Amino acid sequence: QVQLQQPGAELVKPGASVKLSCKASGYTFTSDWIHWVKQRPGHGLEWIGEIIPSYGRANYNEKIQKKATLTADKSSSTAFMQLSSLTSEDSAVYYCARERGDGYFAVWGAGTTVTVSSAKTTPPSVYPLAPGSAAQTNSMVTLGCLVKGYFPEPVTVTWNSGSLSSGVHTFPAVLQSDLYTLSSSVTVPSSSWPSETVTCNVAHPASSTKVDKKIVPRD
Amino acid sequence: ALHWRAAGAATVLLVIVLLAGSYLAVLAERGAPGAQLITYPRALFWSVETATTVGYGDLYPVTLWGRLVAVVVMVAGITSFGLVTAALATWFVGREQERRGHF
Amino acid sequence: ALHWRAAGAATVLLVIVLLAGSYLAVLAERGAPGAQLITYPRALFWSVETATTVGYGDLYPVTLWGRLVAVVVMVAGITSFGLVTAALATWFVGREQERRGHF
Amino acid sequence: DILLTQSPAILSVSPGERVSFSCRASQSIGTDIHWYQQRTNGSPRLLIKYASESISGIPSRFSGSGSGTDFTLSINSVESEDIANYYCQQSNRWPFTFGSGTKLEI
Amino acid sequence: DILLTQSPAILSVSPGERVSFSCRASQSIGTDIHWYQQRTNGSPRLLIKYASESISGIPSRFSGSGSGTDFTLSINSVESEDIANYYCQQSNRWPFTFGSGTKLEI
Ligand SMILES: CCCC[N+](CCCC)(CCCC)CCCC
Ligand SMILES: CCCCCCCCCO
Ligand SMILES: CCCCCCCCCO
Ligand SMILES: [K+]
Ligand SMILES: [K+]
Ligand SMILES: [K+]
Ligand SMILES: [K+]
Ligand SMILES: [K+]
Repeated sequence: QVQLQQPGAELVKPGASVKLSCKASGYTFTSDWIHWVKQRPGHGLEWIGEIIPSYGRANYNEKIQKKATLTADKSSSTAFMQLSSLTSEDSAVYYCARERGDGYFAVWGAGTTVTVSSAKTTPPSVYPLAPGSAAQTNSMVTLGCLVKGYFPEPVTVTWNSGSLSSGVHTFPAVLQSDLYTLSSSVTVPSSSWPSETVTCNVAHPASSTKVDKKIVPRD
Repeated sequence: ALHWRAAGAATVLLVIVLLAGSYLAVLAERGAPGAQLITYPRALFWSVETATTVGYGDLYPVTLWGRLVAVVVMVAGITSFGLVTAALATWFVGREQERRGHF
Repeated sequence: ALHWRAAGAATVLLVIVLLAGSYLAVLAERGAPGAQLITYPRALFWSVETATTVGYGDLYPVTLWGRLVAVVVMVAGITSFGLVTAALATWFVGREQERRGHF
Repeated sequence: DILLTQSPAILSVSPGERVSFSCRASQSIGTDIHWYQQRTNGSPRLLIKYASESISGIPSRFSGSGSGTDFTLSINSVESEDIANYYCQQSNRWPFTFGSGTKLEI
Repeated sequence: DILLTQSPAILSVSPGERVSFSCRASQSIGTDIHWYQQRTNGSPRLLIKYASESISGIPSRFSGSGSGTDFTLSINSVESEDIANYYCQQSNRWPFTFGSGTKLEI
């Protein structure tokens, strides 16, 4: 029951534009304000603008350059932000937030990762990472999952569809030749493998793809 | 009863003005740097202390349309109080000429 | 006399509202950082300048219940003034139709 | 507008120790400050609204205080799940602004 | 009275780059600040009235912001005709005062 639903990611050519969305479930009062917050990687929160869907009026941040245009559709309960004439400086994560008109942001969206580059969309390549057949196992055996050659960010990785939540490290991606490379690790008991099945779920929203990979011990 | 029609309608009008005025004040004040009348709960109290002409100064509009809304809230509260006071006076007068023997 | 009953009761009601309002304001404002309506002597003067709709702005509530108490003090002082004014008008009218020869 | 300065940038603390972040405004904003939590690759989460009042679902571990130009978010006995980025936001004047942020490390 | 401090005195910027002048008042003046442009051997020209609102005839290149004691005039993509002296003026209190001025060089 995500109150504010946003697309995963968006790829925009330099100089082009994109229309971000924020579908709103839950209670929708006539006093609701939809705010949009920009956040760069490794940076803080920046307020872009607000809009009241019941009236259609929008305000913006005067201290920065007007790259956004806020609209709304009351029939579908979805606010829109039009980012036009994008450069590399506009590549960030854009959240949408609902304010009940009392000052604070009660609920946030998942955020949309907007990437502005001339490179093309490439689906990820998932490779199993099983330990060597001559490696020793303690009471815990660490398994991995290799995700390389994708563009652009991000990618989501789960182990056994989330049931293996504890003991998971997903390392930040590395950019090389307009391509990203990511690795993820999972720590399961040595008795839980290869007895129980372990699978990494890699989803690339920018290419609308999602694949799994069973970690089978090396022959 | 004409005096109870005018007083009864004015009070209903006042309630509509107080609620809409609180809503329209926030809508008109946001977008103006420095404005403090930008949240509905305290804007609801601002409309009351405006219609009753108390006007502490803790909250006030700074924009044109915020001030136009304030004027409407001022006039609504004042005229409603003038009609109710008038309606009470005629009610007491008519009640006073009764009890004696005048109908 | 109905008009003297309503004016006499409203003034009594106003005195109760002024004293209780001064007490309830301090009780509702303490616990809110920044509040200045937190001592009974000056809260007693605040209720008077609120009921009379003077509202200097030297003293005002910042909480919800402090503002709700303020609303009650506003309405009590305004309606009491509206009833007394109405009662005076009917008193003068009845006094004026007397002295001539109308009873 | 109103600039919100957060200190320190990074805050080191031992487990089980009461910690305190600081948020300070360019001018007096009464108690119209709000605190948010943002973990790694996550979305901001409201912890404290209007300086001291709590939020349902947020542990009693978190508490806020202050008024005017000095606000503080405290954590009694910091544990591992408290490791995130903490932001403060004012709603006293238009426009709403955010603090620079404070990272918590254990 | 109210003194308006303009910084910097001279502002160097590359063509096509967003630039920003700063005007600051001795005390809070809300948004009652106004910006003027004066080219070589020319008369002052109103660009921005009341901090952020625009003026007909002036390009959308120019924009203003700020409130209280900190005001800013910005220029998206500076071109050659922007080379002039920029002044700010307050109308919040009597008397009206001007800023010291900022020269723009490309
Ligand atoms: C002698 C001025 C009295 C102030 N009044 C009456 C307050 C009674 C407590 C405020 C109107 C409150 C509806 C009338 C002002 C008329 C302009
Ligand atoms: C009646 C409320 C209308 C408010 C519109 C404000 C528009 C300000 C634009 O600068
Ligand atoms: C009528 C007076 C009641 C005051 C109660 C204030 C409680 C505030 C709790 O935060
Ligand atoms: K008055
Ligand atoms: K007053
Ligand atoms: K006042
Ligand atoms: K004052
Ligand atoms: K004052």
